[PDB]
Amino acid sequence: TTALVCDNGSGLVKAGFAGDDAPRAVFPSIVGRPRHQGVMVGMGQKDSYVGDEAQSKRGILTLKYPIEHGIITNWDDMEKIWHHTFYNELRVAPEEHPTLLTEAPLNPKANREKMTQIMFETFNVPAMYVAIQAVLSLYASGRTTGIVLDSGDGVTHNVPIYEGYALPHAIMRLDLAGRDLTDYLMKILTERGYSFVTTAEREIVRDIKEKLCYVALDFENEMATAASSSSLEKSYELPDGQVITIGNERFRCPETLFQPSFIGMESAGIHETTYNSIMKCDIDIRKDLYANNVLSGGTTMYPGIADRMQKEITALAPSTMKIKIIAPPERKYSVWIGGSILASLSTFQQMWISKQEYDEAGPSIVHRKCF
Amino acid sequence: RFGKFIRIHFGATGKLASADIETYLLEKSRVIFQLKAERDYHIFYQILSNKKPELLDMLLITNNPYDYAFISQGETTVASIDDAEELMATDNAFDVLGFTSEEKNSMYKLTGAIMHFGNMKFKLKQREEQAEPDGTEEADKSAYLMGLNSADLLKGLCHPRVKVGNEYVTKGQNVQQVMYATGALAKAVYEKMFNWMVTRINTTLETKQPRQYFIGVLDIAGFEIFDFNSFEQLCINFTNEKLQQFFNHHMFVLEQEEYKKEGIIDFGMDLQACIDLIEKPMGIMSILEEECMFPKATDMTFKAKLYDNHLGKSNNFQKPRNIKGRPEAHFALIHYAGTVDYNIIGWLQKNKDPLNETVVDLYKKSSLKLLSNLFAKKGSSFQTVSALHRENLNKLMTNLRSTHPHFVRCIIPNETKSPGVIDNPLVMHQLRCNGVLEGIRICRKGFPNRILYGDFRQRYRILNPAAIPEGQFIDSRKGAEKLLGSLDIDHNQYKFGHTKVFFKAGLLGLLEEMRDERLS
Amino acid sequence: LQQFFNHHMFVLEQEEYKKEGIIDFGMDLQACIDLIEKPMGIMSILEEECMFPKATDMTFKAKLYDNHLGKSNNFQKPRNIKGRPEAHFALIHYAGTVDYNIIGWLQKNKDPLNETVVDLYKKSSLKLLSNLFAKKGSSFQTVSALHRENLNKLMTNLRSTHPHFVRCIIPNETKSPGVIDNPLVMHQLRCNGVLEGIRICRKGFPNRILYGDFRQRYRILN
Ligand SMILES: Nc1ncnc2c1ncn2[C@@H]1O[C@H](COP(=O)(O)OP(=O)(O)O)[C@@H](O)[C@H]1O
Ligand SMILES: [Mg+2]
Repeated sequence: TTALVCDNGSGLVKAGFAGDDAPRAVFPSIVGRPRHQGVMVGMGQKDSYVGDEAQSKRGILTLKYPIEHGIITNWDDMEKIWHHTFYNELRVAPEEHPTLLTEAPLNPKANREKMTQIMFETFNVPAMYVAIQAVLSLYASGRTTGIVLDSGDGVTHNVPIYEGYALPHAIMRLDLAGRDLTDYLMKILTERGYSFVTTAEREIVRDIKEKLCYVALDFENEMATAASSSSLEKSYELPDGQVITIGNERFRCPETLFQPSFIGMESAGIHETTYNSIMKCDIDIRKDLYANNVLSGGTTMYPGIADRMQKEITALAPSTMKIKIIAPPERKYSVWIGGSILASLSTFQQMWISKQEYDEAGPSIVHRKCF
Repeated sequence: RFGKFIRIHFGATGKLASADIETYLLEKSRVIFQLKAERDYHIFYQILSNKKPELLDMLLITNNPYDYAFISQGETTVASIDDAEELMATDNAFDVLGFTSEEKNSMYKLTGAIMHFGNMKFKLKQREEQAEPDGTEEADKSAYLMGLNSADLLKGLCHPRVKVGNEYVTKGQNVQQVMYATGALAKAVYEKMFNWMVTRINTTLETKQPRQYFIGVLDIAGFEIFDFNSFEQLCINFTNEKLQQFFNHHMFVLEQEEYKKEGIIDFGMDLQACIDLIEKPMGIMSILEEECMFPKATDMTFKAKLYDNHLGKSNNFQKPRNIKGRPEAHFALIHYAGTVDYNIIGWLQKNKDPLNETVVDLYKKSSLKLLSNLFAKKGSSFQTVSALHRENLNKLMTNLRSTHPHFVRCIIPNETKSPGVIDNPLVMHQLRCNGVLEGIRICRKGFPNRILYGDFRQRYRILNPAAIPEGQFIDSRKGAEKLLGSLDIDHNQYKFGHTKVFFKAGLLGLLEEMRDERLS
Repeated sequence: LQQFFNHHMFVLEQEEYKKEGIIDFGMDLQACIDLIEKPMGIMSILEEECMFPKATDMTFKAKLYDNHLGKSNNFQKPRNIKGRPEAHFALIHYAGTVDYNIIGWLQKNKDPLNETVVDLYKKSSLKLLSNLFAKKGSSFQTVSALHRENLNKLMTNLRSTHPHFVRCIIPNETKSPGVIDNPLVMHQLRCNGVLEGIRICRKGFPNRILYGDFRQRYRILN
């Protein structure tokens, strides 16, 4: 048989078979109810638009994300996301297919257990597994060691692994991620004059975020440049017209990753929670972690975050120590691709939570010897 | 290295119609990885020969097997073979056959197109991982030889573009994965070219008579046991292992048919465990396949994992004894030939077949034969020589389970084409390597002594007769029951039937030790 | 036509059973016709599906699944066995589960009779002048609608008569002696409706034996 390496995601959902390069089904995890009435009779529109079908009908929908910050907050939506994932995007019944889910570190126990209940009871998967979203991005990156920075769309967690042993205590989890950056770019495009309050244009400004934004190498020098020069004023075409010219709001959205004091987050940036995650480890394995710092996640695909990250983490580390960042150009899907390595291993066959192993011990089987 | 399969197709009532060939298991690693006591396929050596200078001007070849990286890991040449004789074979077969004259240029274009792949450096970028070719002289010569573009080949090898959802994204690579790509494309295009050539010869060999119900004849390499059993040798050994597995079941159905006619565990199980060690998941081919997928798994880690999974867990798997100064032995499998060691070192490099997809697209775009040659998914980036060995061997099996075998063995006397100076180590070794001693010993577990009742009375009534000679006055079943009722032989030694009587291996010499007491 | 057979058997079997003193069978077929003939049925949904501005065949299957998946017992999801190309909905007729392919029904359903070209057909000097010589559907009359009307006219022609059925089957592909291939006869057993009239009489009493016939042969029993 073949195992499906699913990925719940937080703004995109990717699902493909174990044994592929890239996932066969990548779409945003949205569920839209239609707000307006519909005067045309006999149209037969559904009560719930899910997935990429709801990305083409955005101006009529109330788009909702069932995964706010890692956690699933509405399970009746997430069941529709999975049902649309298996039946429409992949067109395979999960009765004869194992399923690899990927859940972030430090989630609630009830989230992982409830996810296992929804997989075994409703979909009747024969054997599913729940794997940690930062370790798979260490499989795909081809490193046995090194702190990995999985800055997802939903949540940003800085897991260290040395010689295949993850360090549980040093794992740092930060709520600030791509969703909150998109909310901050909604906050600072109002500073220019372009209002975005409706969630349907949440997908518009995020697309701005995909194209225009970049992590600047310095901040006060680039704020000294964009306030006087006009070389950074880059325009963008909305889907109706009224092209907008973003100047200093371009490198100011992704800087909130490195200055969480912009949005009132107490913590340090992910250039220092990486350093506090390395200093939390023992003082002899740090040398491989400073060399093997991995970046993954969609939020890490800004142009120039690998140089600003290296500049700040070099400014915090001892200067006699080599700093290297392994960031292959598939940063976004690296959580999936190692999953396609994970379920394809023959030694992983013992790791599946079987249904016979499930029904004997209920939903709390996930935190036992099988993970 | 490969297997032949010549179907002489017939008509409806046994009239010779046609013939076709479909060759199996052309060895990819043989193209790329050559042992120093081994050689490549002959075509590269033919072009390296000065027999035809127009190919040497044509293919930009430096007249030297030692120079090229594919042809220097192994042996350049040995005795009793001549490279110009090899080209003398190929230009004779290439001058006249069913094809046209341009493909004679094209096959050589593809072989010399393989040759310029591996010499490329693919230097790592500074403070990066993506391997950039800066030494681009030899892959430029390749791109002139194939017909591909010069820059597009280098960008495609350096940055393979894949399809995610709807939109393409590129990945990077490191120097290692791009070396496995530039070997993997060469072994893939060589095996697909050779299978293509088998179809091109098939176009000549097929005649328009109605082809029905073939009596086809397969040839294959022998189950060979060297001092350097490697994954190449595993690709021979498990193939002939599965063929022997078909023999054991095929003997068992026939022996079952005679024993059910006469009224008197399966033998394939005797081999099955070894295939259980090799074919099944959590088996040595599977552990070798998944061992590649890890980030930092070397061959020492692979042997550590095999010892973790199978040392004592499976009865076939056992630690290798090294006798007489073998160089190194890492695990031993007692096959049907016996304890057979293996060498782990270098299996992870030769197992890989990452088919670089965008370079296959550029292979399609090039104006050559290759446009016609290279025209739930599985393993776009992780497909291995063991996996295609598994699939091709299963396809040969399901081709073979639809037929009815008639085995032929064939052995060499010794090194010299000679009169009776046969050297018994060679015949004793090819006794076990051909599986002959296995079918010798499988029939011994039943009753091989198949003697007819009147045949037991015309020859072995002399052993313990009555006071009267033979005469043919008692029915031969009772005429042998009269014999065995006075031979002082217990019931567990023989089994009585209807048409014949059978005896255990070790009784028709007991039918003469007391007969020589009668003939004393 | 099979619906006319079930009622026509039921009146005759009713006549013998009322002579001897001993649900209708057409209802056994009626639900399928209920799925097809009645409004909010598959022919009606196919007819009104054309009238929408942007209704493709995928929208039509979405509407059929909206209206009849579970609502009607005949309508059911199509299983695909043995590599059929594509199956979009299945109706268990009297022959059993019968799949269908939606794709392209909206193009072939339409019959917009262009009126001024029919006027020019009248004006032309040919046979067509004699051929083509509350209103309904000037621009929207469909093949399903004229099928419905012609089938109803054949029905009211047929309800004014008294049937006497003849079945007729082919042995196999070859005009041949006794090499009859049983898949063909088992398939045309159900496709001709023969197995239906076989099984409809089984729900009553088919064993019609006379008393003296029960005594000349089966008094031997006891
Ligand atoms: N090329 C890009 N440049 C900048 N930001 C990007 C880019 N691609 C994606 N993003 C941002 O990253 C997020 C999507 O990344 P992804 O890793 O798929 O998230 P998730 O893992 O939660 O699905 C979005 O918020 C998106 O705006
Ligand atoms: Mg992610």
